[PDB]
Amino acid sequence: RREIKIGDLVLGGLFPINEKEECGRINEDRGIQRLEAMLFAIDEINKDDYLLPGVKLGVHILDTCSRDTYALEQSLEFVRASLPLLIAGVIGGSYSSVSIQVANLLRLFQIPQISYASTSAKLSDKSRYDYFARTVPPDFYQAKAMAEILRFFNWTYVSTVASEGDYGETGIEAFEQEARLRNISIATAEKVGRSNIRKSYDSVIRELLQKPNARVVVLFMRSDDSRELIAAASRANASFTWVASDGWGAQESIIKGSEHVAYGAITLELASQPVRQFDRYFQSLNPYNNHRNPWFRDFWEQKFQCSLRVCDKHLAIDSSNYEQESKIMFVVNAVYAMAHALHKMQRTLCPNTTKLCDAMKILDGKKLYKDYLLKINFTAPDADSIVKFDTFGDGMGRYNVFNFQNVGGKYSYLKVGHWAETLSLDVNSIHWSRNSVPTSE
Ligand SMILES: *[C@@H]1O[C@H](CO)[C@@H](O[C@@H]2O[C@H](CO)[C@@H](O)[C@H](O)[C@H]2NC(C)=O)[C@H](O)[C@H]1NC(C)=O
Ligand SMILES: *[C@@H]1O[C@H](CO)[C@@H](O[C@@H]2O[C@H](CO)[C@@H](O)[C@H](O)[C@H]2NC(C)=O)[C@H](O)[C@H]1NC(C)=O
Ligand SMILES: COc1cccc(C(=O)N[C@H]2C[C@@](N)(C(=O)O)[C@@H]3[C@@H](C(=O)O)[C@@H]32)c1
Ligand SMILES: *[C@@H]1O[C@H](CO)[C@@H](O)[C@H](O)[C@H]1NC(C)=O
Ligand SMILES: [Ca+2]
Repeated sequence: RREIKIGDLVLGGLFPINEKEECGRINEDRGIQRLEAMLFAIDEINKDDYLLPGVKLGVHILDTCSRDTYALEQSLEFVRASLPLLIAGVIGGSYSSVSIQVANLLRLFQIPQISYASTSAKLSDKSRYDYFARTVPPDFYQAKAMAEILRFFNWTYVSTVASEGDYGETGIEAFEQEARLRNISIATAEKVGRSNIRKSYDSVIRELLQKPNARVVVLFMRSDDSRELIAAASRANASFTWVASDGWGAQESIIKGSEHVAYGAITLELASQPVRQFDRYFQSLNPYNNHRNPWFRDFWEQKFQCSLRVCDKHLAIDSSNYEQESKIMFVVNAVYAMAHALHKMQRTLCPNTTKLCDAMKILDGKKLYKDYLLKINFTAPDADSIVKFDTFGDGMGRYNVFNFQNVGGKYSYLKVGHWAETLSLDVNSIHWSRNSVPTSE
């Protein structure tokens, strides 16, 4: 159990820095990189003369270990005081089950919360999650997006595999409704997960195979389940055309060591433009300059398969081993959205000072969330670039459609489409099959 404690007002941070003894493997892109996007954002605001000057932001950043129980154990730190550092708002978590588990504790103490990745439609329930907001859309849209992809290609008989829990179940139920409207019948609907209600990944692949007419299999699954289902498929000589949600997205980790069985996959992911300034930041970090991050050496030891095999002192994060994670944009926006609301509240309460006046000493969370956090700023570095929340505190339903191919020896994810309110595709760009040399024996 490590942490990042640094400010006049402090922000809580929650990231899945670790994965599966249920913490033991670093999450390089969705963990380490995301954490550092919050650290970059806090340094940037703390230098911004126009946004929140005279009020320096500090942090309390904690690991969720990709589990809601761990996340809740961790979140007690942000509320121990109200039972030493006084947390204004919480940035995180990533995963919907975590974000839900945290929101349950944080609403009791009136702490605003902003997720940069939790897409579960369950979180749009403002009666229940009255202190939660997110820079991402609900999966009501992603399900409609995927349904529309099937409709376009006339995928009339498909199967579904979904993760149990707060992301997959809600996810696939919307898909099921969206499919029903577009005259799409589900061949087999299976569910995967830790509980004893669920079949094995090998049993699920068998249920998909025992339905030969369904070549397309829709996935509303987490990354761990996605990696496991793909492995079970490889272990069965099963070749399906996967259409997967952001849980899989454009991630190499899911497909690593099982490239052949996933070839021709169509994965979604939220529409984002890389924050170029952050590219310079991350790349500048190394295990000798970055002391503020307690997990950074474990990350560095992992990414480079060496010890601190011994690492080379001259090693660096660069274009040869790095590409900005798809949702980094959303991490920065979540930090900035929090910072803008605090600025609005201060300009009201303390108009004759930049500083945190007597009127803003005891923070009113209910006022901070409802009267302020529902703001409008142009995303910090054309028209759909403004950070805002709907009445339910959700972000905009905008997605990029990807295709898993072999460009010429190197496996990668190519953008083949987008979803705004309607769908668009570059059909000629998509590769549905592996370019495998014929066999003559
Ligand atoms: C998807 O299906 C539609 C039909 O629902 C295809 O469009 C044509 O629709 C007219 C309707 O009067 C038919 O007469 C044509 O025969 C259809 N074309 C074909 C080739 O089936 C549409 O082309 C299909 N699109 C894809 C990409 O599969
Ligand atoms: C396929 O889905 C459509 C959804 O609208 C079903 O409804 C038809 O919609 C068109 C709209 O242009 C109408 O002209 C038809 O009269 C509708 N059909 C009926 C029976 O209401 C459509 O029925 C579905 N396909 C089939 C063959 O049932
Ligand atoms: C590894 O353990 C878990 C546990 C729970 C979820 C997942 C998971 O992969 N969840 C996916 C879907 C997600 N949009 C969501 O959870 O709401 C965020 C997406 C992302 O962060 O980019 C994860 C993994
Ligand atoms: C700011 O200062 C002026 C004195 O010139 C005072 O009248 C005004 O009430 C002050 N505003 C607040 C909210 O303290
Ligand atoms: Ca500042």
